[PDB]
Formats: sequence, C-alpha cells, structure tokens
Amino acid sequence: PNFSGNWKIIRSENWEELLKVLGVKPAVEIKQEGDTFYIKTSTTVRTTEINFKVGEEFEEQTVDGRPCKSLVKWESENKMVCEQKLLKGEGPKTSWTRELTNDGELILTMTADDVVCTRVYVRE
Ligand code: NA
Ligand code: NA
Ligand code: NA
Ligand code: NA
Repeated sequence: PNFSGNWKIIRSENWEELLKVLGVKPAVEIKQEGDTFYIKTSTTVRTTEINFKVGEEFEEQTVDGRPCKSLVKWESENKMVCEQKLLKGEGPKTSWTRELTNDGELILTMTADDVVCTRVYVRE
C-alpha cells in the first residue's frame, strides 16, 4: 500500500512525555512514489518538509530538535522504520516508525530512549 495523502491527526498519546523525558496538532501531507517520499508536517505556526528514499541516508531533526542523519528501511509491506543518529551531541536513542492499517489509518511512533509516543492519522 501507498502512504500518499492529506492526513489529519485523530489520536495522540505520550507527546508531552516524549517531550517531558526529553529536554522540551500537526497535519501531514505525504507523496510516495515507489520507495521515494515527500512528507510535509505543519501546525498553525510551523512547517517542515523532508525528502527521502528508503535505504538512502538523509538529514532531519530529533524529537527534541537536534540535527540527525536518518535511514529508513521497510520492516514489512506496510511499515517503515527510521534510525536516527545526532550530527553533533550526546543524547537518548531516537527513532520513528510509520505504518498503514488495512483500514487506512496511518500510525506514527516516535521513540526517545525508552519512551514511545503514538500518533494516529486518517485521510481528509
Ligand atoms: Na525536559
Ligand atoms: Na525534530
Ligand atoms: Na521537534
Ligand atoms: Na538522541
């Protein structure tokens, strides 16, 4: 399945704790063509865009905001996983996953050391 769409958030669990264990309502637009992705995430006041291909390193930021090199792999046909490494600093191990349900929900998880936050999106 293909992750393209305009995605609205419907659930969120542990965002502040991801935030509270770390230092410190986004809409998401995805275009996927094969293994190539564009993901734009925005709130009312902030926006960011990433471009990556599965299996190719790229640069982005950690939950707490620090510069990182990322690499995405497929865990299955419906789920991708991303390992991150800070470009400069020491820190918690951070990563994220995105997967699609058969019903077309997009589930994001974000992990910072042992704390996991889950966000769920549907297409609008
Ligand atoms: Na903190
Ligand atoms: Na970030
Ligand atoms: Na952040
Ligand atoms: Na980290």
